Amino acid sequence: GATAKTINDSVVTLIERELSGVKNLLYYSATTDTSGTAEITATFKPGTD
Amino acid sequence: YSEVDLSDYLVRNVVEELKRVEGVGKVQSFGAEKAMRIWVDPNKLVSYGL
Amino acid sequence: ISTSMGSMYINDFPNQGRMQQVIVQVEAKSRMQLKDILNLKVMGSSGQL
Repeated sequence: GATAKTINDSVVTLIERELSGVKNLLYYSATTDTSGTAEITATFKPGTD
Repeated sequence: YSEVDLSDYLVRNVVEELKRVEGVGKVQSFGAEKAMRIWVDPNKLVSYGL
Repeated sequence: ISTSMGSMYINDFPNQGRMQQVIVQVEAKSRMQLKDILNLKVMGSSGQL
């Protein structure tokens, strides 16, 4: 029941700030739509379990 | 810019981007971001029954 | 006694596009000496404080 902005300001960035600290990380990205779901993908460097 | 402004900027735009550098293990910021502070006076509270 | 010295975090607010904490704490002048804490008043059964 929330707009994309609300889920981006209150959920995506908060979770992303900690996600930035994981080991062996190549990059991270996040996406939010009007459907009410936020999806974050974290790609790690080659050879990481 | 005062100390609070510098610390807020460091937390907002530096700490996260400074940990994107390879080899950076831990980042410890000796500062805090801005916040809304409500400094309450108990004497004034009791005078209103709150 | 519990809310006379420490800080209390309630919720977040939007400051210039970022979620920032809201903290309610007693004024500094009223949390410095034992006299300040010992001057706190509560209502009893009677109207007196």
